Amino acid sequence: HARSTGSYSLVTQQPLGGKAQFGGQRFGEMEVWALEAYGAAYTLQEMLTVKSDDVNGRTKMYKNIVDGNHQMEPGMPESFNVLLKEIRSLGINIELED
Amino acid sequence: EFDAIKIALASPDMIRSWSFGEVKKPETINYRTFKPERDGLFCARIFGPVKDYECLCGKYKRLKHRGVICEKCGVEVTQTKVRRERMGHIELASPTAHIWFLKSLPSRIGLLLDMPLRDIERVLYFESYVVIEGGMTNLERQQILTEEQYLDALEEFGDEFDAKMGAEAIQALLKSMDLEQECEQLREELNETNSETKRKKLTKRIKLLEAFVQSGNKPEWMILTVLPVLPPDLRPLVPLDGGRFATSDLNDLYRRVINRNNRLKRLLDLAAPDIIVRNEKRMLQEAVDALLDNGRRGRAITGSNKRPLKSLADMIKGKQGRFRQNLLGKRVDYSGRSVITVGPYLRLHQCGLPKKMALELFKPFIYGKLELRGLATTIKAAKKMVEREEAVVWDILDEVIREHPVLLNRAPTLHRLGIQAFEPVLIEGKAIQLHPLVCAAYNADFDGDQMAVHVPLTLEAQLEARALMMSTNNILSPANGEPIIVPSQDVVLGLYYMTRDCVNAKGEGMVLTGPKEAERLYRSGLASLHARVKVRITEYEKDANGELVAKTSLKDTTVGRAILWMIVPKGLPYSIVNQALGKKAISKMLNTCYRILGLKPTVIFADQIMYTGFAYAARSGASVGIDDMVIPEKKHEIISEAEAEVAEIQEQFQSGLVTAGERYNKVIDIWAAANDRVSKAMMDNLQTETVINRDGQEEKQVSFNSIYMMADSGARGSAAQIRQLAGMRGLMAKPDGSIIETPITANFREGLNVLQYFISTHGARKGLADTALKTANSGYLTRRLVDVAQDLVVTEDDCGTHEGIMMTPVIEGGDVKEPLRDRVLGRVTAEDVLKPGTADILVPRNTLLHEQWCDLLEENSVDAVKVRSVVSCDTDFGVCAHCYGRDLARGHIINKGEAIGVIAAQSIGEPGTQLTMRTFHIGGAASRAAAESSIQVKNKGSIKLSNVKSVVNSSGKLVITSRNTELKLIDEFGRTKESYKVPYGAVLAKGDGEQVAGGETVANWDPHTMPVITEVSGFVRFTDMIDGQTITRQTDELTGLSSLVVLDSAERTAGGKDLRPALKIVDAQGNDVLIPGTDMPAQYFLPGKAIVQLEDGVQISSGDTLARIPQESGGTKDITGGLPRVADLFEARRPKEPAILAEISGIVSFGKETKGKRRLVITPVDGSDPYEEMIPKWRQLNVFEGERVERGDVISDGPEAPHDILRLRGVHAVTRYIVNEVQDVYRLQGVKINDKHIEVIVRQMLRKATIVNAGSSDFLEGEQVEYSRVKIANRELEANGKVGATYSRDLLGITKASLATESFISAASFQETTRVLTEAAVAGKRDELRGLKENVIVGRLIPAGTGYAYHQDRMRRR
Amino acid sequence: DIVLNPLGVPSRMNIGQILETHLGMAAKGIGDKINAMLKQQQEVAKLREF
Amino acid sequence: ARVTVQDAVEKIGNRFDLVLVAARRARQMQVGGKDPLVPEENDKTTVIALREIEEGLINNQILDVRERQEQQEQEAAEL
Amino acid sequence: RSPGVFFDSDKGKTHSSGKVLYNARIIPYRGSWLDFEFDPKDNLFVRID
RNA sequence: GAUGUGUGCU
DNA sequence: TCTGAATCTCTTCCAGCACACATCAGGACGC
DNA sequence: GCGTCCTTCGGAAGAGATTCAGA
Ligand SMILES: [Mg+2]
Ligand SMILES: [Zn+2]
Ligand SMILES: [Zn+2]
Repeated sequence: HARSTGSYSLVTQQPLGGKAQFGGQRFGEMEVWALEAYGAAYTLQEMLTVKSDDVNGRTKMYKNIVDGNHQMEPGMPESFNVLLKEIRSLGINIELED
Repeated sequence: EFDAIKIALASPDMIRSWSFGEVKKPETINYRTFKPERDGLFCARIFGPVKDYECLCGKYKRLKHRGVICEKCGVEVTQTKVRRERMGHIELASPTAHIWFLKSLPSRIGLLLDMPLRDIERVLYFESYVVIEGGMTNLERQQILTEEQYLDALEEFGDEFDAKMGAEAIQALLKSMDLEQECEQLREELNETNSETKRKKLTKRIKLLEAFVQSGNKPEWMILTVLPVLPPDLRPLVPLDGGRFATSDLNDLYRRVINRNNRLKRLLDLAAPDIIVRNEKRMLQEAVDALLDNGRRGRAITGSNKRPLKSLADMIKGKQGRFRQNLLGKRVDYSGRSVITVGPYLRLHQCGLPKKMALELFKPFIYGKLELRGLATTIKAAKKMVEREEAVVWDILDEVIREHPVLLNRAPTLHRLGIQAFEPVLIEGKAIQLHPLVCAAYNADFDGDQMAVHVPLTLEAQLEARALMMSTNNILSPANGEPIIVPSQDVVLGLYYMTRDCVNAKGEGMVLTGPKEAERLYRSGLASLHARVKVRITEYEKDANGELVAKTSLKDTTVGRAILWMIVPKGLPYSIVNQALGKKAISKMLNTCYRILGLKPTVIFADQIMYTGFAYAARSGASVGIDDMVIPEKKHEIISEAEAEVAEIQEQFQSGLVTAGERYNKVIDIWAAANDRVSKAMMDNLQTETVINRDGQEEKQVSFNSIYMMADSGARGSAAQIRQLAGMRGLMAKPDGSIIETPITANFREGLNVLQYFISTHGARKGLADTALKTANSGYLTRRLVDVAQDLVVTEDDCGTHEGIMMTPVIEGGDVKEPLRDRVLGRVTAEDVLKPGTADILVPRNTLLHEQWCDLLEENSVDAVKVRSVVSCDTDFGVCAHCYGRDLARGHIINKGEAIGVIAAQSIGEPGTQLTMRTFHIGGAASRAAAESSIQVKNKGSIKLSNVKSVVNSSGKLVITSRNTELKLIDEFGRTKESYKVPYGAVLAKGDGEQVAGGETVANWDPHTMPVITEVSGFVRFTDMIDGQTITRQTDELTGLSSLVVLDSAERTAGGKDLRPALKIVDAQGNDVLIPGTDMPAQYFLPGKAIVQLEDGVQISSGDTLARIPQESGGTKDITGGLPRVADLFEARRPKEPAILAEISGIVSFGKETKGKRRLVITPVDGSDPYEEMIPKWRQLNVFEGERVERGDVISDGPEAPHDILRLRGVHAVTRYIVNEVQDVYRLQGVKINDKHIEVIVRQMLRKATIVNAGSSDFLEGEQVEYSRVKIANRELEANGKVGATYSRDLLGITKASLATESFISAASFQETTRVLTEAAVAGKRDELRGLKENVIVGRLIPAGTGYAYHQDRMRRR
Repeated sequence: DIVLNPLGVPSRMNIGQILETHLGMAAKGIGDKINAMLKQQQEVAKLREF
Repeated sequence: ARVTVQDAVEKIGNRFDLVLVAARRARQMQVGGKDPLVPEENDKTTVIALREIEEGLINNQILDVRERQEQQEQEAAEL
Repeated sequence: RSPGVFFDSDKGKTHSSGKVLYNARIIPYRGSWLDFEFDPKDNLFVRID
């Protein structure tokens, strides 16, 4: 199986999972500690934003890759905004300071 | 953008500010033309447009009308992705209590209103009343009234006083309460009171009040007035095949809440009867509780077929929530997955990507170059060209895949070597060829496992893969400095068959002119590969300052070793291939090649070694037949001896010599001894069975048997597995851990019985159940080790400290398990070590001592080097490079900005997981020891006995009556060379300070049945032991002898629980004898399950056995049974019977007698003497009325709790204790872990420090605040004339030390999300995004590696 | 037709595969002898005897 | 034409600042029109950047001073 | 498990004192359980469902 | 999308 | 008869990745 | 066929609530 930029999930804008569906392999929690141990911070950042939950940077990176330029402009993962909204749906107020 | 994340309670005004509307109808999409309802859970007016830039009614359809609000249906035209950013709200008819602040312990409402949880729970659910504003009557402000009491108070006190039930009354209580007045009243009461429980409760309530008053939170905000709703795009309704809709849980809960709210609102307008409206309010409360956190109340409501639907908390907490499933680990694009094959033609920096997989991974990269070269003009033309797979696409793929490394990751990524970067080599196929050297690192065989490919996109990612994650730069394990790309199981067989000799050849006496001549003779067939010839070899040496000086000689070698010498790089001595190379030998060869030459020669050497191992293993035909498993001719004689011994054991047991718990142990011991004797016999029959002529008469040599070859070479096998083929299989182990009573007396070359196979199946199923059912509690260990040490990185270069722990070789029962070199290699020392040419320094203070310095230290034979440790570092928020040591993955000091706390956690956490997933490779063998009974000193020297309280024997010898004694052997020089732990009640054939010949017994004892031997003589009286009550007694009337077994706490009666059975030694005249030197009578207690073969009132001698205690210590002793101990050490669990230590030094004496438990008073010579300790009657005391003790000395005996050690013997003692215990547990299994990682974990366990006195600082009296903040405040105050604050270090387990951190995001994402978020919301905490998990969750660069410089720039920018 | 790895046999004690290999070798040897006796048409007596 | 970058790490002894320096140089060589200082052998920009690092004639100081010089030259060309 | 009465043990880890309790479960093929069990103070407590 | 079952490698 | 010690009771945790299949989604009653 | 609707059962550990006992 292989997967480039394809179909993404609905609630959290992440790539789908599976082979029947065109889905990307899960870079799980235990695989993130492996990139933290090396000190690979740009690789991890592109792993969890640029080809993941982040939406605008995901398309900007695709255009850059088919533009001759291998550079990322990451934003914020969508699943973190989902987490903030789900906390705010309780009686809890969570927000990002300035 | 942002720099902090603040969490707090949400006021109803703020909830209304969030909301863009008010959902007031329980109607989703109408199961029709897919449009939202009027004001339901989905609404274009409230939340947002369903379609992008299109009005719902059909009036505005384009971007030319952007921003306007329609009039027909009132929905503003905007981007449709605003349906996941605009929340709503529900105006509840009645107030409703938040379940998180009610049923999470401790209840915030409970200890804010000072009421028990039961009373407020009955008030909220309309089962009792609460007296608000009691007034001029006999009712208090928090009294609980039932229905009858409420009616009575209404009939006889029908004044303006009112008492309500439900959440409205609780909200009135919270709003009508003053916080500052209550806080000062509580402070007054706390200062007045003296009981510790009342003090703790009052200070907990004071802390809650201070957290409420300091933050902007209010008590009345914990009762919900308006309930916000999640945006619809975060709870979507996906239409299935047909007219139905998906079963959403949040929508169902919202519909229930809206139904209840609308029903209550309707009933509030028609003036319904009181019981009906109260029941409806209770139903609304239950619906809101089920929406917020379903299942925390009595019964979780279920949607369909009895399964509880997930609430707003079940999708934020747990393993399947937005924290561990979508934020700490995500699915990624540019990724692939396929099985793996060998492809041994590769190099260490190469892998094989299938030609049809790299085209789909590097697809945008192919698009870019196709548009650049002009073969396409748009993106669709290039997309179709790639889809068609034209002849020009493959050349573009070759051009874009040239130097673009990809990441190969196997499914369990235990350590950091599970992700590595390879330069792809396009192959035709569908399997990812993986280099055979990295299979050990991946722990990946080729029996059907798959690996995932990941494509680094950016230039920074490609350079991180090429410079950090490259498989070329991963030749050393990060846990220990041993090489990790080690040839395994075929290259070692090739190099062992090559570098070997037999005493004959095609040509043996010939003398050659070089290795090329040897290769030419082997290839031409004129000389065997195992000749013994003399080759002329020019070896180089860099003994100078990097100059290779040749030294040509004529050495007695073989042809195979000479052929192998052609690949050894220049600079290495010839005395590394001139031997029979196994796996350890060539692992050492690669290690010394890396330590001498560098990285590039080591990688080229590894590739050449793999090639020449595969070639010469192919050229040998090292098969395996059925005649290669040679059965020894004397196995059944050893079987007969052991079965006769077992028959004698049975006859002794049935007579009554031993019980049923000792027959088990002795039969296990005798069968394990017989199994080892059979294994030794078959190994001796295998290893040397090669009688071959020397060209004259017969001669002996090491065997060429294939089984023995691949067992001795270390290729694949050991003594156990090979023993089970030709010796005897032995005895199995059950899943519970118990060893099977009966052994199997057949091997896997003969058959097995229909019954022996059934017996073996117990161990076989144990081995397979252990992995799949108990690697969970070892993956849990590494997860909560990572989550406690994630935020530890190297932030400095040198803190400038002279402190540090002491390093000595560990000899704790045998020979040198780890010499000083292994424990001190690559760690910066703390003081100038003094050789035994004393008053002269050997090494400087701050030198990172490498292999040359270790050789220098071992030359002078040093025994103790004070080395700098992580736990003793003085840096704040991180460690320095010198206090950590060597990277252990490269041969230099650790770089600034390296996540060492994650490398430490992985290194500790995955020998356990890996070895508990590999427990079945030995099948189900018991793998237990033989229960060694005697001490045979092998070396020559004197003896030194430590902490011994011994007395005389009836034969005059010495008998040990001390628990923690150690028999250590000191040679003629004065250094310790051997050490042994002798047990209680063990006789001594020799004493202290006398030279012992090498190879004779010194201490003998029984491995089981520990005695209770005395020290004085006289008659013994059966004190406090009567038949039936405290002892089970059975009498042989023929002999008239009684053998009573004192029962344990289980079968002993409740009335006789305070009865303590013991043996008072008495003289002839009824007087109590005295322990020599003391005045305490010789009273000796007897624990449970103890048998006594003596009668009441029998004369004894000094130092003889009065009673026996069986040990029943039976276990398979794998890494599965043996790793709850590491979890206990890291979680700092107090043992059952803690050893009593001395809190304060001074003279020890007793005062008052029998306060239920004994009283001991310690009085120093100069200072204050306020200390008294309550010692229970359980354990005796090793100190007496007139001795001198120091803090940390043991008043009693038992396992030391790792908190008394911290608070008495200091930080160094507790960290050394934890390191030694964990290292012993791991070393029992052969695991090799450097102690830097355990020291890092201990340091992460040591971050809290309770204040003792406030001083001039701003801290409180007994607050638990982080030690780094205390050190910063004290160092800042001591700069001025102010006095600092005295503290006390605390030790928390890896769970508590991670759940009690300053960042609520890490704690919430680790465990107990509801409990962490509730406390964070109440206290109004503000996260600073300081760790690694926080930046991973947020979506930034970790402040660990290449992002460390960027984070330093950002931090110093503001 | 197939070349396996010897070292898979000692580590995991599946010695039954080696005995199966030897017994299959014997079976195919018997089949080869029958095929040799049958390829050149011999009388039924020799086939029955073998 | 690159396998191991140990020599480049010896040139810039951090192995973490080396990644940033090589990334900056490769970005200058890929997006910007700056030609490589060493003869390219059909290698990608990252490999050429690493080769310039390990050949000695580039580092963070050299890149910063050259960037400042070219920026001041552009400033002088403003007229 | 077949329907009937089974006298289990609950041996050991209960009450943290080593005292082995004793319980009897009456499992029907269809119906409610009738669990009897012992107390650490030697009392007989029935427990339905 | 979630459940339920089976399965592969650790 | 007040306050530590013990016991009782409630709570939260129990590895990773992947593949295949089916089934659900209101089903009762009014129309 | 359209369509509005309103069981019980593991197991170790930890915290916080009772409850004992003992001076
Ligand atoms: Mg495998
Ligand atoms: Zn409209
Ligand atoms: Zn330091």
